[PDB]
Amino acid sequence: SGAIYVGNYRVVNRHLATHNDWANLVWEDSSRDLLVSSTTAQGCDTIARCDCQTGVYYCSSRRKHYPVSFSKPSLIFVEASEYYPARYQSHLMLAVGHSEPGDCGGILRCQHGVVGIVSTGGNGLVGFADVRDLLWLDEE
Ligand SMILES: O=C(NCCc1cocn1)N1CCc2ccccc21
Ligand SMILES: [Zn+2]
Repeated sequence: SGAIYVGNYRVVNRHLATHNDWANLVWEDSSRDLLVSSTTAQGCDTIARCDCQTGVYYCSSRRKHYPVSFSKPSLIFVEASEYYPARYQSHLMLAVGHSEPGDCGGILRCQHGVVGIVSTGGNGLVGFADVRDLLWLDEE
């Protein structure tokens, strides 16, 4: 589990969104596994605006933050899980890093701020959903 809290937005994995998220929906995209809902309180996270390929992510199944090298956001075939059929997921970045289902939502960050959240993984893979192209998270 986990979310990004930037401005009056909450960014979560679409497959983990709650009824309150769907009832206060700003934007969602199944191909990216992302959903954004509105919040009453302002958040403290800042979004990175960059092309970094190194950063650190939080792994809840190890209670640890790990430094990783990750690929640029791309369209990658991901295997069936409880939440999506084997399909192509867009804006996804891969790294070698330990992963399990309850980790979705952990933040990946670089020197500039939050880069994305954990979404896919398996066999020493972990795939993040990028948010650096969503410039509107910084305003309104
Ligand atoms: O179950 C999921 N993610 C579900 C969301 C998803 C995105 O694309 C398809 N399903 N993951 C995330 C971490 C992990 C480690 C080992 C095995 C699976 C998984
Ligand atoms: Zn960066």
